[PDB]
Amino acid sequence: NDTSEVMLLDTGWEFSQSGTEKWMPATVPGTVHQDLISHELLPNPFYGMNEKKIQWVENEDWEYRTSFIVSEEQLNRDGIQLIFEGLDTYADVYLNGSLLLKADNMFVGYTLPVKSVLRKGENHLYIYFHSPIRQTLPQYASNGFNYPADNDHHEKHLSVFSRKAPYSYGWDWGIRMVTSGVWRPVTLRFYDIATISDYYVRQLSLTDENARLSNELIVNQIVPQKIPAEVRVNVSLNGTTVTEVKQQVTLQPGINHITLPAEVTNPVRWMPNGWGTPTLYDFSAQIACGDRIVAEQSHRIGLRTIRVVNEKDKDGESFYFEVNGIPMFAKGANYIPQDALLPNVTTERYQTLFRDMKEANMNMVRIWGGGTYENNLFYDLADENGILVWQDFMFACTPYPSDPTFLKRVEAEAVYNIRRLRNHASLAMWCGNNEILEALKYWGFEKKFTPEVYQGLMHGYDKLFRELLPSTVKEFDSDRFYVHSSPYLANWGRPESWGTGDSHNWGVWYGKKPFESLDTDLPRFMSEFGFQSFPEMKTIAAFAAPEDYQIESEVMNAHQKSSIGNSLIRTYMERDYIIPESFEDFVYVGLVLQGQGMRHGLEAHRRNRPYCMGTLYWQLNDSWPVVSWSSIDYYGNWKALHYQAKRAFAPVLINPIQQNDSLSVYLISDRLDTMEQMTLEMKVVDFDGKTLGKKIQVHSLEVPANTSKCVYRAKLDGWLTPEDCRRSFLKLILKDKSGHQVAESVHFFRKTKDLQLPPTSVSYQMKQTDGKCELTLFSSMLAKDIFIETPLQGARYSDNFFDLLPGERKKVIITSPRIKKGEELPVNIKHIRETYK
Ligand SMILES: [Cl-]
Ligand SMILES: [Cl-]
Ligand SMILES: [Cl-]
Repeated sequence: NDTSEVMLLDTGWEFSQSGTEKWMPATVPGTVHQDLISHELLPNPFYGMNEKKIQWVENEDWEYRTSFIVSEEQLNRDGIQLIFEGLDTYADVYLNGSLLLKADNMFVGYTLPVKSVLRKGENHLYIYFHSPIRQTLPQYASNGFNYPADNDHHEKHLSVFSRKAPYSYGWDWGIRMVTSGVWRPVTLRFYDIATISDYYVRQLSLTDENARLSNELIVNQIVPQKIPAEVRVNVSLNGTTVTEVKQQVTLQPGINHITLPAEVTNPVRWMPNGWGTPTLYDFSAQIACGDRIVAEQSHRIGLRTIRVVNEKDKDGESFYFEVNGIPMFAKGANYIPQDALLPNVTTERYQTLFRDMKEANMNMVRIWGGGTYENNLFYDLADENGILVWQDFMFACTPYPSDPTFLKRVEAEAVYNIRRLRNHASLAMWCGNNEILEALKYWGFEKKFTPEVYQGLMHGYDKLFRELLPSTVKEFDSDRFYVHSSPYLANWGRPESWGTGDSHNWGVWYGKKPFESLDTDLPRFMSEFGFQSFPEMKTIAAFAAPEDYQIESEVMNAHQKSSIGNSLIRTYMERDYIIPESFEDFVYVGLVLQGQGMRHGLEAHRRNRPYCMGTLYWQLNDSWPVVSWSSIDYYGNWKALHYQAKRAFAPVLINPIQQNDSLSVYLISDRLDTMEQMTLEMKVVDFDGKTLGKKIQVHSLEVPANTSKCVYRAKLDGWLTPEDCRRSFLKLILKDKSGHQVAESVHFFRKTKDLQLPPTSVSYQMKQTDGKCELTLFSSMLAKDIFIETPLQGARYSDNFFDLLPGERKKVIITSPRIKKGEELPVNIKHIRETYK
C-alpha cells in the first residue's frame, strides 16, 4: 500500500443527552436511537404502537466524545488528517479546544488537517449534535409557508431545509426516526509528504482492440518544500500486471494535478448480469518519493460503455440503456434504505441483498432519491454482480428551497458524491430527483400557495435540477447521463404522455386499476410500478400480537404508511381470489396476489420490447417491519413477488398471454445469441394430471437474441369448453432441436377464484443436515401457489410460491446457518384450496 498509518476511531465513544451530564457507552459508527436502545432507554421502535413513543429523541440535542492517544513519532509525521465519512447532521466538532468544523450535510465526507491541534498523549474529540428539528424551527418560522412534503410526518415540514436522508422524517413505507450521530467511519491518517485526494480513471475510448484511459490524480502536498516524485499507475487483472506507466514530477506545496495515460490492448469488458462476467481490473496509483511509497489509492475498474439513449422517435421519446453497444432491456427494482438506522445495516446484509438481486436475474437497481447516496460497499457489490446503478440525487416528492446557502450545501454534496462514485463500473446515470416536477405540475400547488410562492417554487426547481445538478455532472462526470427528474414527463393520469420517456405508472395501487391494465398501459421504460403486501407471519409476529391480527387493526394501520391503506389489498384480492376467513390465510393469499399481479406487469413490459425497454418495480426492500410494496421483507424473507420476479426476468421466458378469450404465446429472450430450430410444445392437463386432447407442437422456431416474438395464437372457443377452462392448465415447454428443455411455463385460463381446485394433501419427505433442509414434495392433484412456511427468519429456498403439478414431484432446498442436524425444521405447507370451504 503506502507508508501512512490509519487509526480507526471506532471504540471508546460515549454519548449524553445534552443538559443531563450523564455519559454512557456508545457504538460508532452508530445512531442516537441505537445507543439508547442498547441501554434500554427506548423500546423496540418497530413493535406495535411504539413509533409514537420514540419521537421525543428528535427534540433533544446529543453529545458524543472519545479520547485517543497520539505518540511522539506519530505527532512527527508530515501530515495528520481526521476524516469523518458521515455526520448526521448539524454537528459541531471539537478537538483539544479547537472547533474544527460545523458540519451541516449528512451526505458529505469531511477531511480535516489536524496535525497542529493534536497533542502528544491524550487527545479529546467532542461532537455536539444539534437537533435537526430545533435547528430548523427558526428557519421554518422565517419561511412564511410550509413546503408540501407529505412524506415528512410532522405538522412542520422541516426536512426540506436539511441535507439529511429524507426518509428519516417518515415516508409512505417508512417509520419516522429523525436520528443523529456519527453515521459513517471516523479515521485519523498519519502520513508523509502528501495524500491522493482523488484518483479518477477516465475512459477516453473503448473498442474490442483497445481501451484508452486517462489516470487523473489530485495530490495534496502538505510540506513546505518542493518534492521530486514518481507517479506510477499499475493496471492488473487477477494479481498479474497488464500495463504499468510512470511519470516524473516535482510536487509543489498544496494541490497538484497529475494526469497519466494508459492503454489496455484487447480489453476484457465488464458485462452486466446475464450477459457474461463483470470483469474488474485493479488500477493502483502510487506516489513514490525516494525509496518510499508515500501515498497509494486503488479502484476496481470495469471497461465497458454505457449509453442512455433518450431520443425523439415515432412513438414519442425513447428511454433505454445500451451496454457495450447493445441495447439492454432493464430488469430490476427500486432500492430504499435497508434500515431506519443506517449503521445497523451490516456487510452481510448488503451481500445478501445483492445475492437476492443477482439470483432474480436483475441487471439494474435504482438508488431512489429519498434515501442516501449509498455506502462504498453497495457500489462495489453492484460492480462485482453486474448490476447497473441508476443514482438519484437525494431529493424526493417535494419542491425544495433554492436560496444561495442551500444551493451551496447541495453543490458540496454533489461534488463529493460524484467524485466518490464515478469510478464504479456499475454507475449508469444520475437523476436530479424523484417525482418533484410531477408534484409541481399535478398536485395543484397553483391553488395551495400564492402565485408569488408558486413562481418561487418553479424558479427554484430550475435553479437546482436544470442548472446546478446537471452543471455539476457535466463538470465531474461528463461521460454519464443526467435527467432532471423521474418520471421526466409521463404522468400516470395522462395516457397521451406514456410514449415519452420513463413512467411511474401508479394506475395499479394508487389508481386502483386491475393488473390487466399493465397489458395496455405501456411505457417506454417503467421506472416505477407496484403493489403492496403484508409480509409473512413470522415477520408480522415481530411487530404485532395475535389480538392485532385484523387488516385494519390499530397496529396493522400503524404499519401501513401509504395514502391508501390495507383495505385496498382486500379489494384487489376479491377480484381474483376467494377471501380467506383467517388472518394467516389472508396474509398468504396476499403474498400470492402481489406476486401474480406484479409478474403480469413485468411480463407485459418484456413482451412489449422494443416499445418498452425496461422495468424497475417499486420496491425491492424494506427499512423496517411494515406493509409495503417490497419483494423482500425487512428480515430478508423473499415474498412471492421475489420468486415471481426471478421467473419473469429469466433470460429466456415463454410468455402465454390470454386476452379477449384468445391465447397468444410469446418467446422472449435477453440472450446475446440467437437460438435456432426450437420447438414449443404445449398440452392441456387437468388437475388430476390427465392430458386433455393432443399435444400441440410448434417446430422450427428461431428465438433471436434480445427479442420478444409471438409464435402461436389460438382462440379458446372450439378448443376448450368453459368447464375445461376452470379445471385444466396449459403446460408449455421450449426445447432445442435435440429435445433439451430451455424454458417452461404454466398457464391458467381463468382467475384463481373461478378455478375448480380439488382438495389435496401435499406430502413431503425431508432430509435435514447442518445448514440445510432438503424437501421432496408430492401431490397427485394440482396444489395451487404453494407456500412452504418455516418459522426460521431469513431462511432461503431454492423455490417457493409455485404450483405443484399433479403427480410431478418437486425438490426444494431450504438453507440457513441456523438449521441444525437432528433439530427438525418446522414446515407448514399452504396452498390456495386449503384457504376456503
Ligand atoms: Cl496536517
Ligand atoms: Cl416547510
Ligand atoms: Cl499542478
